[PDB]
Amino acid sequence: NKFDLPKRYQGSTKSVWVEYIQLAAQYKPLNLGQGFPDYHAPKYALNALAAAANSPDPLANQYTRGFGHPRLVQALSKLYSQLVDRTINPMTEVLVTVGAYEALYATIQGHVDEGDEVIIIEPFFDCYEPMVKAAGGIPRFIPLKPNKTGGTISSADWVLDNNELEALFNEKTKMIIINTPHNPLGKVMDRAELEVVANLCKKWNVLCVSDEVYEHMVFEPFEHIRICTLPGMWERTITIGSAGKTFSLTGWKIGWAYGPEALLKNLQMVHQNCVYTCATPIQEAIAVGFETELKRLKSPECYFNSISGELMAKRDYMASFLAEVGMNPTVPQGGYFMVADWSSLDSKVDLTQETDARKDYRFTKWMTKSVGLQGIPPSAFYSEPNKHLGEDFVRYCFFKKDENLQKAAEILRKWKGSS
Amino acid sequence: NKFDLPKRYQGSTKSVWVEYIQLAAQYKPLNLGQGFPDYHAPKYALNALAAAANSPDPLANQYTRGFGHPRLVQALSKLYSQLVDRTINPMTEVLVTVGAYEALYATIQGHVDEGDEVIIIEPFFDCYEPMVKAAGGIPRFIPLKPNKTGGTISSADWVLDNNELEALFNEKTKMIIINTPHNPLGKVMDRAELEVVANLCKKWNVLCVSDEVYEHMVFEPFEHIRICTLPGMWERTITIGSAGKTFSLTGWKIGWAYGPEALLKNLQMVHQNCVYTCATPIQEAIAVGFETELKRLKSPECYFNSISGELMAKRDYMASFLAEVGMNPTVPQGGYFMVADWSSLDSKVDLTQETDARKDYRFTKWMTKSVGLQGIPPSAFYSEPNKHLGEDFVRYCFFKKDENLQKAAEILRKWKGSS
Ligand SMILES: Cc1ncc(COP(=O)(O)O)c(CN[C@@H](CS)C(=O)O)c1O
Repeated sequence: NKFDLPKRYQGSTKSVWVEYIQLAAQYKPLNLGQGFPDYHAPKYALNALAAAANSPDPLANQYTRGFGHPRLVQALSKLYSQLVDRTINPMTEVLVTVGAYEALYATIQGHVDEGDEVIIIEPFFDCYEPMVKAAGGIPRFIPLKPNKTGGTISSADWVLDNNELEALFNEKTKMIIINTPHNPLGKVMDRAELEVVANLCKKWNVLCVSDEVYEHMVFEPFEHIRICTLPGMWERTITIGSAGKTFSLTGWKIGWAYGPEALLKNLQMVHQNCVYTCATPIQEAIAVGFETELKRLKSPECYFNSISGELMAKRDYMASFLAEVGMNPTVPQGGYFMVADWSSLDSKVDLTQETDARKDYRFTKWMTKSVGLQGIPPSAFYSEPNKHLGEDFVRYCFFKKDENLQKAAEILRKWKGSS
Repeated sequence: NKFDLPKRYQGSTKSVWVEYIQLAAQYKPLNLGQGFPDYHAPKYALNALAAAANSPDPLANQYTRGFGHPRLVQALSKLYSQLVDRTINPMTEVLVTVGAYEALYATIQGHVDEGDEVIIIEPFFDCYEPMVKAAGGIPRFIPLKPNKTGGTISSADWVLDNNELEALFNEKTKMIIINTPHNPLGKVMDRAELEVVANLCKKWNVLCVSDEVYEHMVFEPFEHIRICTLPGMWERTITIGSAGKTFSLTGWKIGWAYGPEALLKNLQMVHQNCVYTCATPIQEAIAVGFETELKRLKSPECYFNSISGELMAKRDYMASFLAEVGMNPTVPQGGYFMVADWSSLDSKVDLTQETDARKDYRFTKWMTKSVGLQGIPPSAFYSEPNKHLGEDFVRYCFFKKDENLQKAAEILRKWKGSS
């Protein structure tokens, strides 16, 4: 008891991640659970890391500026200044962090004090709730729910109850966390939903935290819209991005938070006495990535532009083979995850020997063991009392080699064909 | 007022690093301030990061294991198992972190709760105090004090009051943090000194956090001795290392904590909801760097063995010109920093145009701007009540090319002028 966790980690769980990493190592299924590319990222980013390691400058591999590598943050402000259509100060309005993860951490620790209520949308990215709780905050959850059922559906169909949302704000609301494009639904919030959240933030003096890591992977004909761009919102928005999702190099763990300096000062105090600085040769390589892209921004071969169409064909392909097998897929407006409703297969599969509390866990582990195809359970992304809303579903990642996609389609075809 | 620093970050100011790194960026001095080499680190490690970037393995640049890169944790287990003369589980008893900075953070946040007292030896590495306060703990300081006044002196002369150490230990004491080799002094703790701490931790059931980043930098004839290897000490010690210091790649920001699984589980939990995981290619490169050195642990060519000999000459050179000039240098037993009392020279400097409240701050600023040589003020390593003890000193880094140690002697020699 003496050396037990401090109180502020009451509800403290292992991530669903570990146990599925262990299951995939044991049975070696066709793995649709990892939210990263089967195959290699754009070379030029990669080449830049090799160049920074090989650099003739002795300081390329020594400590860099704590709030962001200079060359890094100059490029960030260039890219974002054009997209948010104001000039972002690279030195005071941009903070570089150990992924979008540590950006989320600096923000939540910097702006959530004991008892502040933070509004979270379900299904949530996994870190959201434990970070709120560790900061002494109180989570307030509200789920996105399909406004239809059967085949045949879009991530725009998953919506909040507007009245519910409204009643969740009061003079105790410190913060709201919105994630768009949404993990794992793929829902890209349209102007009116953003407008809804914006109008509630202004009323209630709430800080909006905008997790825009999949900013660049919105599918035609949908469009990504930043909430820090809406009226009066700049002053009350921290927007978060990630190099790992921007350049498909998730093992690089560099991200950023941008916003007014008044909001960012809070992150800085947390950051300097948490990690202090980030890796120089990686930030250097990302700065050269951004510089390569900044030269050809309007151009189709810009990775920010190209990546949508690269994914879309796999998006469409997966939605097809999952519908073929008897699921109803939610077609994502953006990103690379797909949520599919498998419940009409529940009479065709034997979950008897599966011991998890939740049926999506049973189903997704049975599928690994029985036919060698791994997905992830969406109920791991809900607050205990709402877990029932994710049990009919499964999460698959389609950022995969065309041949591995085709193998998943026939593992499923041949499972159905007999049964 | 809504968006003020939360209570636990109340009275938070920018660190000396955010301030002096920005100072160094401004006036372009000879930088003997923050610790890093101004010349290349081992070529085998730099080559290993280039290879990891260029790897045909498409997992090389994607997420790795959250508690540490499998290949890395194994190498760290192989080495420290030899060094602690026991079998360290790479899986449960090692955590890779973002520098020793996060290893200290995940330790403090994982083991300090509201009202828990922590013993911090002055002058302390400046992160320790604000981290205990962010975790809700009460720091209790004790100064090390030189026992002779000429000269020149050794860092072994800087000693603790044994009665006044004992006094600090009570039922509320959760944690004591020792740093050996010591920053800023270079003090390596002998067996009596570590036994003195060890016995008191065993008597009051306290947790010893051993920050040993400079473990490979002990000069002859002194020796690095690990506190966890003392009797009954393993079950109550977390030992921290850093690849920035082991390999002289400070811009890599990779460190570790090893200790019993019971005490490490707390850390894993903090790491998990902070950054989640660390850079894959960097950890891969550090793993190969250990695999190289493991093959030759007793070779003069081994960097763990070569680096002392390399720094000792630089340390003797620096101690020589600092003394020569009028300063009273403390000659360090390990590491690459040197404290010198510069107060014999306050008639020979003009601090009247510096804004800082502490004299060593004014001193080190004036030197940077006026003569082009940067050091670091030691009062930044003292608790407020005892900052008067660091005012007369200056900390330099002798981890440089001879030509820049000469450039620095030449700056002091001419600045010594005739007045
Ligand atoms: C005693 C001690 N403990 C932990 C660290 C941090 O290591 P990282 O791996 O870089 O995070 C350092 C790094 N020293 C720099 C501060 S940035 C200096 O004082 O010159 C240290 O001296």
